Amino acid sequence: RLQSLQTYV
Amino acid sequence: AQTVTQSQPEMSVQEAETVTLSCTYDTSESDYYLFWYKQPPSRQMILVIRQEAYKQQNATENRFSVNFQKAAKSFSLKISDSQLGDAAMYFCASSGNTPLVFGKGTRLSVIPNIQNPDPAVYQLRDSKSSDKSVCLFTDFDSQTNVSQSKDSDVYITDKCVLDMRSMDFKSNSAVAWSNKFACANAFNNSI
Amino acid sequence: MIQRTPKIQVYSRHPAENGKSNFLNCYVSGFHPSDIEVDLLKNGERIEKVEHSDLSFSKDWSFYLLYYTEFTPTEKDEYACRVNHVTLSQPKIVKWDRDM
Amino acid sequence: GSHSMRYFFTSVSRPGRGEPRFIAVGYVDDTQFVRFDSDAASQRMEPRAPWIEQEGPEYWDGETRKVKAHSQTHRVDLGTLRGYYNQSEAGSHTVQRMYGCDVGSDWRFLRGYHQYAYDGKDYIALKEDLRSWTAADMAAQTTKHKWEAAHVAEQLRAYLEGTCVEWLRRYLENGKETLQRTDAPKTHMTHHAVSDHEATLRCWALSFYPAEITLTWQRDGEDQTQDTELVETRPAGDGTFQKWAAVVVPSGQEQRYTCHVQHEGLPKPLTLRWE
Amino acid sequence: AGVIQSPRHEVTEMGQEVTLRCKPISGHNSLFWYRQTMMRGLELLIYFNNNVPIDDSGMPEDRFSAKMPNASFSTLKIQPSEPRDSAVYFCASTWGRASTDTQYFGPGTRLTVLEDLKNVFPPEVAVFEPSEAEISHTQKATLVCLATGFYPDHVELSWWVNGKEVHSGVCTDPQPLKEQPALNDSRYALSSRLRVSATFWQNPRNHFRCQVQFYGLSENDEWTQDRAKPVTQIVSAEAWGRAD
Repeated sequence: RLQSLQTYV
Repeated sequence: AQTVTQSQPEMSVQEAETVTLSCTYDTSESDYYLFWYKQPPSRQMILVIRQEAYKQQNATENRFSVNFQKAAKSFSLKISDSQLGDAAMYFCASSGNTPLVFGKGTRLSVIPNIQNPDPAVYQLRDSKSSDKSVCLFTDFDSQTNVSQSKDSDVYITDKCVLDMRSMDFKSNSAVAWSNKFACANAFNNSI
Repeated sequence: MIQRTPKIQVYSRHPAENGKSNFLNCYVSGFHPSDIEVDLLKNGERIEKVEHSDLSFSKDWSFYLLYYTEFTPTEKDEYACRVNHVTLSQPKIVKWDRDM
Repeated sequence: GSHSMRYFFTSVSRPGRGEPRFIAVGYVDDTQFVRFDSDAASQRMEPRAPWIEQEGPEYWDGETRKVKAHSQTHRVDLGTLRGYYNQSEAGSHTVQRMYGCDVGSDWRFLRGYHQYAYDGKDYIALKEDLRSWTAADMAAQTTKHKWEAAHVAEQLRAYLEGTCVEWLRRYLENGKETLQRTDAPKTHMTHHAVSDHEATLRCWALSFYPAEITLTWQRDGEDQTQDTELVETRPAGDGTFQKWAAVVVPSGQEQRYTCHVQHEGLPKPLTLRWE
Repeated sequence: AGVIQSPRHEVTEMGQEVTLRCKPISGHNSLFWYRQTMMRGLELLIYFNNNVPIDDSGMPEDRFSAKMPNASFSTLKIQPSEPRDSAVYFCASTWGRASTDTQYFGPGTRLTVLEDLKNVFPPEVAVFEPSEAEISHTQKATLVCLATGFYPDHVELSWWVNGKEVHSGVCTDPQPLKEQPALNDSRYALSSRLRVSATFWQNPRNHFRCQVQFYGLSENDEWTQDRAKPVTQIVSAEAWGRAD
């Protein structure tokens, strides 16, 4: 199950 | 897979009393954020509370506290010493696959506590013409229900609480008007 | 930019039995960037129905892939793997060897 | 045994030939179980193991929603990083991300990790404590400050210590027959005369799981790396692995040499000789 | 210095084109589009990070589109407009470092798509001076402003004392009412009270203006009815203080 959080560099 | 539930669509609190706005949510994540948003009739959305689901502590913002029960998936908003400015729509929200998902919303109506009821009806006249005129029903306490115009040619608005902030005074008022009608029997049915 | 040459291992899924059906594997690993072209040869011909696995990588961030197809080895059939990658002067061909 | 779940992201820009390709792969131990490929037709998170197929349609809907969004964030990252490094828009560049959780044999949280790479080298990574960041160069310091303001480390930590481990336990039960087995290696030794006088003893290990094995060569009961070839462990293609070791020996000296095999599937380490 | 939305209200005839517009907070790298109805609530339409659409699963099947040409603005375009599209369309921006960044919302753009414009009416406005019986009994003075016979419900009522907009002591109806409640296309009426102290209203130099911003047709809309074109306009009524 993936992490839902989106992170941008 | 990610839903927010606000079951009571209408809530009422007496001025200065405290009110709890319930919210439950559904998620299968352990990293998420919970939010409470407030929407006045201005329609501008503004953030009230933020709860990071990893932080165990119930986030508080002055009068605004939150009852975060991670186990029960509940996130109720407590508003203590409610004020007229708190009358708005409150939206529960959660982070997830969609950055923000909103609940249906609850409309909190704040009942003004009239300190000295003093019901009266007055006649005001137009400032351009002197033929047209309106009737003002004002200063009644909050449990009064104004009634719509069963007279067809007449219009009666609902009650409207205004705040004279620098006199610490608050009043309810409704308005009536007609074509070419007396004010004493204009709110004849409101009783 | 870091550039990493691939390591090529051609082999079979099971011990080779002449006439018995098997799977021919070409395992390219430790390469970077990920652009890579891999074919499986049967006597110099590109076997056309060859599947592959999904791109992953290791701790040094280099990539690895498995290319496999159905084959039935014999004694004189020659199988091989052709690999092309930006780090090579020209396509490297590694012959299949049932002892390896 | 101890277990782990790991996700791998790879985005490759291709200027002038369309949107960047995004590949996402999911792993429990050495078993790949999910996949997403931005060029593939389905545009869905697809199963790559049978035990994951018993997840319902809402699971596959949510994994597809997350991985489709993650493909785009990394598409953005390629452009962001290109600017950080003053790079032309002509070159192909690569973005890589890897995170996951280790559990002990009591199946409770042991270790978490979350690493980012740009162009095959370190960019930014979480430290073992899951609280601070290791920024590789100075461009990564920009991202470090961005992610410290958003409190990103505390959010990854919440996933790794929570959702990551708890779904790894569910996968280990959903596929107990596949994921909890240990397959002891099928070992044999081959002899290949290549010279008039010299020979190769090759020591095989086949069809084992997990991939962790040790093959060492001994001469007269003494360890020897001189004149030995070791190949890196490779997949057979059926969920098992292979590895072999070879040594070059003079003829008539073959039976001085013993091969040794260590694998958790074996009650005792195997010894092999030429016979 | 907030999320700017262009314009506040917008009234369009069906079949026409609609282009909502939004400017994020300067520095913000992420921008979200929402629409609000009271049937479905607040629904995400599309959001962008660095001008790249991250998700558009919430966008309608066929007449909706969105671009973010540069960090400074994004447009949402409906083509062709339909009455079912009537809603408030909100824009929000975040810093764009994580999907949990707090979202900063704009004032919204209320869009109304009518079947035709033949029933659009500007408001008439009148100010009514306080009853002196009220002044004698309460030492307070309630003015009243009536906004009459407008359609659709696209009015913005403000009070203006001596050139400065006043919110304190003001009360405007949350809902209009129908002048002919039997009709669906019936025009609307809206009232508002402003209560000052008696001495303030008794000052002959105090100036009270009731201003009603109405949003109607552009001059690009066509019009062939036997009355003034109901264009976007302001209608005011006023009154001064009275010593006696």
